[PDB]
Amino acid sequence: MKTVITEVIASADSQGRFLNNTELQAANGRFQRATASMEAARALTSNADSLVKGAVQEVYNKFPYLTQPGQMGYGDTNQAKCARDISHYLRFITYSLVAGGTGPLDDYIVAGLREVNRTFNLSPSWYIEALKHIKGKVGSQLSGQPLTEANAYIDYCINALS
Amino acid sequence: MKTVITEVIASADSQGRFLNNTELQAANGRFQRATASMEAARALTSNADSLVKGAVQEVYNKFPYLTQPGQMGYGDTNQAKCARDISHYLRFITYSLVAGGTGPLDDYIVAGLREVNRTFNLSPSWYIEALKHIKGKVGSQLSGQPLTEANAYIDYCINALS
Amino acid sequence: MKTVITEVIASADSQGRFLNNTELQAANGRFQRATASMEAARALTSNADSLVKGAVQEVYNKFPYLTQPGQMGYGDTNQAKCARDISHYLRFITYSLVAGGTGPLDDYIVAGLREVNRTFNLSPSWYIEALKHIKGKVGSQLSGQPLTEANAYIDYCINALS
Amino acid sequence: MKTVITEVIASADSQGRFLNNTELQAANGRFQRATASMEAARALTSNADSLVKGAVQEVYNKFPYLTQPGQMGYGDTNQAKCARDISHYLRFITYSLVAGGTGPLDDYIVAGLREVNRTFNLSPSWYIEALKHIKGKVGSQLSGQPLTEANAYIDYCINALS
Amino acid sequence: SVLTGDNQQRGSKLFKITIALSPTLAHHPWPGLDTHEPSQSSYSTIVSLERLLPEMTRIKRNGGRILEITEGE
Amino acid sequence: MNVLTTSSQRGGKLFKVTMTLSPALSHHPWPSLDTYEPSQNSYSVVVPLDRLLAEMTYIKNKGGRVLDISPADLEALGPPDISSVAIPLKVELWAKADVSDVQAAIVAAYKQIFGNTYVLESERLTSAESLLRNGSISVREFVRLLAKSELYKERFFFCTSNNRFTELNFKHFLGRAPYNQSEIAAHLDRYQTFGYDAEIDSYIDSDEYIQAFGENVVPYYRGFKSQSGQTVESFNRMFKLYRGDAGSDTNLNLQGQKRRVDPKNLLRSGRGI
Amino acid sequence: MQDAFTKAIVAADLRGSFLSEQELNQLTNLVKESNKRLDAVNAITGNAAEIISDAAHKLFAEQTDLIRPGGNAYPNRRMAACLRDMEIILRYVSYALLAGDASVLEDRCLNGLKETYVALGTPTRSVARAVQLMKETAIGYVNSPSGVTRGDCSALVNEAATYFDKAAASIA
Amino acid sequence: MQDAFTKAIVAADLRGSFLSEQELNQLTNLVKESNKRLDAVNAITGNAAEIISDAAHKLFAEQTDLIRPGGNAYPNRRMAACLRDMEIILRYVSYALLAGDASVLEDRCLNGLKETYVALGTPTRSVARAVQLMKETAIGYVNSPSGVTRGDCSALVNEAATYFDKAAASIA
Amino acid sequence: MQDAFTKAIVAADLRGSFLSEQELNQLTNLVKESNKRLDAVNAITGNAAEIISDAAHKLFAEQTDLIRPGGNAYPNRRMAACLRDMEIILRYVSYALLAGDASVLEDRCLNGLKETYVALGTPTRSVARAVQLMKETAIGYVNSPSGVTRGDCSALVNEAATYFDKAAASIA
Ligand SMILES: *[C@H](C)[C@H]1/C(=C/c2[nH]c(/C=C3N=C(/C=C4\NC(=O)C(CC)=C4C)C(C)=C\3CCC(=O)O)c(CCC(=O)O)c2C)NC(=O)[C@@H]1C
Ligand SMILES: *[C@H](C)[C@H]1/C(=C/c2[nH]c(/C=C3N=C(/C=C4\NC(=O)C(CC)=C4C)C(C)=C\3CCC(=O)O)c(CCC(=O)O)c2C)NC(=O)[C@@H]1C
Ligand SMILES: *[C@H](C)[C@H]1/C(=C/c2[nH]c(/C=C3N=C(/C=C4\NC(=O)C(CC)=C4C)C(C)=C\3CCC(=O)O)c(CCC(=O)O)c2C)NC(=O)[C@@H]1C
Ligand SMILES: *[C@H](C)[C@H]1/C(=C/c2[nH]c(/C=C3N=C(/C=C4\NC(=O)C(CC)=C4C)C(C)=C\3CCC(=O)O)c(CCC(=O)O)c2C)NC(=O)[C@@H]1C
Ligand SMILES: *[C@H](C)[C@H]1/C(=C/c2[nH]c(/C=C3N=C(/C=C4\NC(=O)C(CC)=C4C)C(C)=C\3CCC(=O)O)c(CCC(=O)O)c2C)NC(=O)[C@@H]1C
Ligand SMILES: *[C@H](C)[C@H]1/C(=C/c2[nH]c(/C=C3N=C(/C=C4\NC(=O)C(CC)=C4C)C(C)=C\3CCC(=O)O)c(CCC(=O)O)c2C)NC(=O)[C@@H]1C
Ligand SMILES: *[C@H](C)[C@H]1/C(=C/c2[nH]c(/C=C3N=C(/C=C4\NC(=O)C(CC)=C4C)C(C)=C\3CCC(=O)O)c(CCC(=O)O)c2C)NC(=O)[C@@H]1C
Ligand SMILES: *[C@H](C)[C@H]1/C(=C/c2[nH]c(/C=C3N=C(/C=C4\NC(=O)C(CC)=C4C)C(C)=C\3CCC(=O)O)c(CCC(=O)O)c2C)NC(=O)[C@@H]1C
Ligand SMILES: *[C@H](C)[C@H]1/C(=C/c2[nH]c(/C=C3N=C(/C=C4\NC(=O)C(CC)=C4C)C(C)=C\3CCC(=O)O)c(CCC(=O)O)c2C)NC(=O)[C@@H]1C
Ligand SMILES: *[C@H](C)[C@H]1/C(=C/c2[nH]c(/C=C3N=C(/C=C4\NC(=O)C(CC)=C4C)C(C)=C\3CCC(=O)O)c(CCC(=O)O)c2C)NC(=O)[C@@H]1C
Ligand SMILES: *[C@H](C)[C@H]1/C(=C/c2[nH]c(/C=C3N=C(/C=C4\NC(=O)C(CC)=C4C)C(C)=C\3CCC(=O)O)c(CCC(=O)O)c2C)NC(=O)[C@@H]1C
Ligand SMILES: *[C@H](C)[C@H]1/C(=C/c2[nH]c(/C=C3N=C(/C=C4\NC(=O)C(CC)=C4C)C(C)=C\3CCC(=O)O)c(CCC(=O)O)c2C)NC(=O)[C@@H]1C
Repeated sequence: MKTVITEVIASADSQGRFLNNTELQAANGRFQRATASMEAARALTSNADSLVKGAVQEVYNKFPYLTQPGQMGYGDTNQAKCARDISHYLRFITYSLVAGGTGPLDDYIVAGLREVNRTFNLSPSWYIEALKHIKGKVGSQLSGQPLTEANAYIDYCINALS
Repeated sequence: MKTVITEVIASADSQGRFLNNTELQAANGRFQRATASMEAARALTSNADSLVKGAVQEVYNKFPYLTQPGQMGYGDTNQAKCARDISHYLRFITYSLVAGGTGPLDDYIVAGLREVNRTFNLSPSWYIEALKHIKGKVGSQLSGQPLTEANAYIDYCINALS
Repeated sequence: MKTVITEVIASADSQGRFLNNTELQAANGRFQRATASMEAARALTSNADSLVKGAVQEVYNKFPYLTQPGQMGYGDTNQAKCARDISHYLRFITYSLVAGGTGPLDDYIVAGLREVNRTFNLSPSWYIEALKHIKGKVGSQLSGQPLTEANAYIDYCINALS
Repeated sequence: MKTVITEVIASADSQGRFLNNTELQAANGRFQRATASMEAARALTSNADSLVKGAVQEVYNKFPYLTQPGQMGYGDTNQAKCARDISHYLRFITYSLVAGGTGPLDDYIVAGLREVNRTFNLSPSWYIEALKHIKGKVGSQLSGQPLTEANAYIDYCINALS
Repeated sequence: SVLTGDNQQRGSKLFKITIALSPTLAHHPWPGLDTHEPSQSSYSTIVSLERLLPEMTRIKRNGGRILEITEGE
Repeated sequence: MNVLTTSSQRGGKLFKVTMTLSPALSHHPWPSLDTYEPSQNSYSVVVPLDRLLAEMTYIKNKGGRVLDISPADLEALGPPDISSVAIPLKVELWAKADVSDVQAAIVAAYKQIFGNTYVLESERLTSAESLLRNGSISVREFVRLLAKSELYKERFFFCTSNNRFTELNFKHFLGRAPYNQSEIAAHLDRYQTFGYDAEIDSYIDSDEYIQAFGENVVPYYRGFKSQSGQTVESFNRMFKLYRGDAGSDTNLNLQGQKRRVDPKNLLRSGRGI
Repeated sequence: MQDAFTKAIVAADLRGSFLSEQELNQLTNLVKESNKRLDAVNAITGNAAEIISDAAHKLFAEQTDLIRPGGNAYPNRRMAACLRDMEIILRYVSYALLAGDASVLEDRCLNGLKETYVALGTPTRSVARAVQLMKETAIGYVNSPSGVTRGDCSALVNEAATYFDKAAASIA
Repeated sequence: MQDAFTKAIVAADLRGSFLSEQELNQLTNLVKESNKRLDAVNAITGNAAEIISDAAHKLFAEQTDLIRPGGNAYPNRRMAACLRDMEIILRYVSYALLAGDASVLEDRCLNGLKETYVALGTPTRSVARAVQLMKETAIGYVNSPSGVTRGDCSALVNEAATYFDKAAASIA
Repeated sequence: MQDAFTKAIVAADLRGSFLSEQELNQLTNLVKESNKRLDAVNAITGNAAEIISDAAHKLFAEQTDLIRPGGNAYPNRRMAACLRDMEIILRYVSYALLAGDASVLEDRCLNGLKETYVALGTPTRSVARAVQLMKETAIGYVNSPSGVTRGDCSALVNEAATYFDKAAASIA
């Protein structure tokens, strides 16, 4: 899993050398930032649910036809799934903030994203909206660095999805 | 040259990916630290000379026989060299503090250190003393983080030399 | 272990070919030489001790300060070691003469020489003197080819040490 | 080209080291032997022709049918070739003696031997007889080491041919 | 081959594979029919989960078959 | 082209200049628009040092532009001897190898894997050496560790472009030079998605590896001697990729990491995709 | 490799001298801007996908023939390559931007690229246009973000430009 | 790989849940100690060479036979290895210390170490001993530094110990 | 690898001692025989092809089934292998003979050979037989040369035998 701390170790290790000043500097960076990161996570964790509802919803507004019978958005099972999925993404996003690296995101969400989505005919677009809508809401509860952090990670997924 | 900034780029580059939040965190670390680092450099740069004199000197006290005729410490040429050398190490250490990585040290001083020293019969020991004596003096003009930084780098050489 | 005989076998073996005239010629060379080599070994083996005493001694004359308290040459343990070491080198040199290759020297003495010496702060210089002093003594008890052989091997170490 | 001298250089070169005693011993072998080798060559060179006639001839006795019309031994062209060839084989054998290695033989005669012979339907057997007959004659003009050497090389071909 | 440490620098879960060895997999650099070594009819190599698929497929197409798979640890 | 004399009759180092010709610079004596002759789009002259300045300015003042200048001594030198690479030599690491034999494989592996590039004692990799010689790592696995090491990325991959790094890889891991753009393209794509580690694996993983120098044989130069499925041009490419003994792949030299094999040469041997 | 800091060092080294006080003050101030610098980078990376997507659309609208049979972007596989190339260039640019130095970019990303394009027959010119198209879009984001403390980024913006341009030039 | 943070995540993941507030507070406080943590590491790295040098001297004073012909640390070649090994172990330990987790140490370093030692005929006992010798010397530095703000490092010191000990145990 | 000389050394080393005078006298005399030793080897190498050819003929006359469909020496491909193998073993034996030591033979050739043969289904017995057949033929040459100085080679002849036999045994 890729976090700041793991990476410098890795790099040090490959070189076959002790952690010298260079790496510690980097580590320090991760720790200083954490305070902001951590804050952001507490905020997302709390409002989770509400964010999720809002998102799922949004998607339907954006793509009305999904809710029609014979479509994917239609029938509760699918809606349940759709909810689940978004919630899982949020959990990983909170995890990443705390871990201080994209690591958690990469391994759970991103790796294999495409093929999964292809085989089940999930359109990336959808997810994206979900995220965007979220981003917008988050853009109220948070501010300054905490906010900035939240964004970074949210986006990182947008980019991976697209 | 390995500095914090170069490394994360390198790592990013190898994997073939954009610089994401992970690396920036690290970078940030380097920049925050710099203020202390920079201070330390200004302090060494100013007292350079005095440190050098003191060191060279020390070495002779430590190894009297060097100053005897037919030895290495003997005759001005050698003394001049001995001075020069210590100054080179100091210059790279100042460069390192500022660069925010061991890089400068590694490439100028360290790489090839052994063989040079072997072929010209320079005893690492000497250099070491020089450094130690220095470290001791620096341990007055500096304080807190600035100090800590200075040490790190000075040591890094001790370890490389030994 | 590298001796003439082992090598030609090795080379033959690698190519996957029978030992042909080429290699035997080489072998013949070795074994012809042996008579001289063997003689030299008998001479060193006998005077071993005396050579060792003389050497150890020499070193101290050459580097008086070693015998001062707080130094390496000081206190019996160290003297004992110093003796031991020189004796080991001599034993390998005798082995090499007999084996008819540097093999024995390479594997016992040479491989890892540097790092050992670095970590324990043994100055190559010392050993060298020991050897030189030896070489000088040997330059009396022996003559002609026997001598030449003895030298070759003694030197081989000088070069490795330096 | 593989001779004793070239090989030791090669081996020295691979390890990346100076020629030490080991290799010189080997070289010495090659040089001392040369005197015998050289002698043998002078002897073959002189009687060349006579050896060749005798050989070619032999082959025909051994394989009468070759001289019949519609066969390979038949018609002067072929006889001329047959002569040429054996003379070439003899020349390479002489060359090897002087060079002090199989080298010359390997590169001219041996490498590609099979396929040539296959594509033109030259039966190894023939050549062999030629050689054998030769060996027998040589076994008169020479004696002691000179002889031994001559054999080695002659055989080396027999083995390669078969 | 018993792993003295995790062989691979890049890190995942590591599995020890033991294979019967064709001459092709490890031909000796010799003239005539290449011969895999006698001493090791069964090479045994630790492999990251990531490289495990490739390694197996390549082993398969080459004569040799997987005697046994065992997690490295 | 070949230069026939290194120095002018009056003492003077001749330099060989190469330019892209222009209609102004030389034109046929016909009616109609002025054309240079097609076969001399890249023209080459040898000029003394004295006339060099003026000659170059005239070339540039017209539409010309100087592809490259090179001393005629270096030019008009033998194509590199292939003596040492015609028959590589080949190193096998036996199981139960002696201390020495392991050493000799390590050296050979550095030499081939790193180009004549020198590796300093601090650069060398104790840890991966340590694994060989107590078993546990193959020669093939050691090679994969080297091409994963930073030392390798610093030289061949971080300075130059992927297009050069590719052939540079083709040489180190397989004696061969690259054959056809297809190969260069595939590696470039694999690198974009999988990343650097996968690319490296794909050489060692590939069938040419194992089919040749499969396991426990340090890789040696296959090119310079006829290989299966190898275009002839590939054999000439090898002469560009491999210059002499005591010629290296160096990031250290001025404009260190360029492309030995011009992209038009690759396209000759096979263009498509 | 190299970057702003390392560079200044190297210069100093050849003179054989400690860093000038003046010279320190370059670096001192460079540090101060860091935060700005960072956000700039962050903005690019965050929008990467888009930047490209966008630029492409415009490039194909302009040079219709690229996507026509016989053109360089046709067919699919070639089109994919063109998209890939854009990404590569961008990625590097970003790298440079962080380093505060062109070098890194000049090395792997561009040195040799022009010649390749010519041999391939891809119009060096068209590629250069796309590089610019990218530039503009990218700046767009760098310069108009949300939730960042408002201030002046110009200095960085221009340096960004330059990088893009070195690219455009050397390719072209 | 793994470290303190990542670990807690993983746990949380299998439950399928957001991180508990309680759990955050573990990490929150872990952060606060960072500075201490760092200095600890720095101290080891700074003194590395010495730590080993020292430990070795003592190791060989005790087990004279190792350095005698027929022993395991003789001749030079072997001796070299033995030094190298000690160092490695150290290196890892440090890594762990920073990570705040044993894993890295166990997986990269300790795993299979015993068996190696066995196959070679290296006496595992002695190896373990050396590791301890190192431990004590190392703590020595961690705990007695220069220029550091005075405070309590115990918590870290003990964790350090544990790492050393896992090493000692698994080797032994 | 190893050979007579090297070996004695190694032994001496573990005792930690100079070579005993007695021990030298083993080597001293070993040298004296060299010339004989060499010629022995030369004889094998010179006749190699034949030795094998011969042995094979006899092997197949005896065990007719090997060459019948269903046997192990059928078809061609297999036959080839079988010949190749015989040769190899020979090659090694020779090597040993020169070295004055079994090792080389045991380590690079014999070790694991049995098991291989087993896994394949090759009948080890027959292999062993072939080795002997070879032995006898080989001795034949070693012991009956022409144009060599006449004398006693027995000592060498027996050692030769032993090598062949170690082979036979370990395979069998
Ligand atoms: C929401 C925007 C839309 C929607 C989604 C939806 N998803 C599925 C099925 C799956 N979705 C995923 C996604 C994940 N599962 C994971 O474990 C992870 C990583 C943490 C993710 C991102 C997966 C894997 C599936 C496949 C099967 C499964 O049960 O998980 C469906 C069902 C489609 C099908 O079964 O073919 C749906 C509908 N639902 C909506 O209403 C939106 C349009
Ligand atoms: C001082 C402790 C002792 C001393 C030093 C001394 N040095 C030399 C010769 C050299 N010193 C160096 C060192 C460096 N040169 C570099 O390029 C670098 C990196 C920046 C270093 C560290 C070098 C390379 C040399 C050799 C070549 C040269 O002439 O510079 C000598 C002269 C020894 C000789 O000529 O063989 C001496 C004496 N002087 C003393 O008396 C102290 C014991
Ligand atoms: C003699 C000129 C000086 C001296 C030597 C001395 N050596 C050590 C320690 C070691 N020396 C060696 C050397 C060897 N041991 C071997 O087995 C071999 C290869 C066969 C060699 C060449 C080694 C390995 C050591 C390390 C520890 C050990 O004793 O085995 C010391 C002790 C230094 C210490 O504090 O550890 C000394 C003093 N003694 C003198 O007084 C001279 C200056
Ligand atoms: C003599 C025993 C029999 C014989 C020989 C014969 N040879 C050829 C053809 C060739 N002979 C060789 C041999 C060599 N040429 C070389 O350069 C070398 C290496 C230095 C050797 C050993 C070659 C290469 C050829 C083929 C090309 C050629 O024309 O020379 C023939 C003719 C076969 C044909 O198809 O033309 C013959 C007949 N002739 C006899 O009477 C004996 C049976
Ligand atoms: C027209 C059908 C297509 C075309 C042609 C075109 N050519 C040029 C420029 C040159 N063409 C040549 C050709 C020759 N030079 C020769 O001497 C010969 C016969 C021996 C040929 C056939 C050359 C050398 C030039 C360059 C220099 C010159 O002017 O002679 C152009 C203009 C290129 C420019 O940008 O300057 C063109 C347009 N290209 C088309 O558009 C048609 C498809
Ligand atoms: C010393 C007398 C002068 C000198 C030499 C120098 N060389 C390099 C770099 C290289 N030198 C070589 C040399 C060889 N390669 C070979 O394989 C052989 C023969 C087999 C030789 C002699 C090579 C390959 C290199 C490149 C790789 C490397 O890193 O060395 C340098 C360093 C160049 C750099 O800019 O890094 C130097 C300094 N230069 C002097 O100052 C002396 C006059
Ligand atoms: C897109 C903006 C324009 C375009 C691009 C394009 N490129 C190719 C093919 C290749 N591009 C490269 C170039 C590189 N080599 C390197 O090392 C790097 C990284 C520094 C690059 C970018 C290479 C090697 C190829 C060859 C094949 C491959 O895909 O790798 C194409 C395909 C056309 C062809 O292959 O002939 C295209 C379309 N050209 C346009 O038309 C756009 C304006
Ligand atoms: C320039 C294109 C835009 C802009 C930037 C701007 N940023 C700040 C201040 C900060 N921005 C950051 C961002 C980071 N610092 C880090 O360490 C990281 C990596 C994790 C990031 C992404 C931070 C922490 C600061 C300091 C606090 C703050 O947010 O203000 C400023 C303020 C001025 C200054 O830094 O000196 C500015 C101007 N503003 C613009 O005009 C553009 C939108
Ligand atoms: C030193 C305190 C003791 C000692 C050490 C010793 N080790 C070896 C050899 C090896 N030890 C290792 C260790 C590692 N392999 C790994 O992968 C790692 C962790 C990632 C380590 C630390 C290995 C691989 C070897 C074998 C290869 C080698 O040459 O080192 C030896 C030499 C064994 C020999 O007989 O050649 C020694 C001496 N043994 C002692 O005597 C000390 C108690
Ligand atoms: C613990 C074994 C000893 C000890 C530690 C200690 N350190 C601090 C505080 C700091 N230590 C550092 C060090 C670094 N921070 C970094 O970013 C880097 C890498 C470049 C290092 C090396 C820093 C910055 C701090 C904060 C400021 C300061 O130095 O005081 C404390 C104070 C408490 C705290 O948690 O901040 C302590 C106690 N002190 C001892 O007495 C132990 C022997
Ligand atoms: C011939 C007297 C008998 C015989 C031989 C035979 N062997 C094989 C296959 C192998 N034999 C070996 C032996 C070695 N390989 C080596 O590398 C070495 C030297 C270190 C030896 C001695 C090996 C490894 C193989 C397996 C792979 C190969 O093809 O070489 C066969 C064929 C087995 C098959 O089924 O392919 C045979 C026939 N068996 C007999 O029938 C004879 C009595
Ligand atoms: C023993 C199996 C049969 C035998 C051998 C024998 N040889 C000699 C003497 C010598 N043999 C050689 C041969 C070589 N010396 C070399 O350097 C090489 C490789 C280039 C060879 C092959 C030599 C030179 C001698 C010395 C005298 C001579 O010219 O022969 C003897 C005599 C005893 C002795 O060693 O001096 C013997 C007995 N002869 C037989 O009848 C045995 C059946």
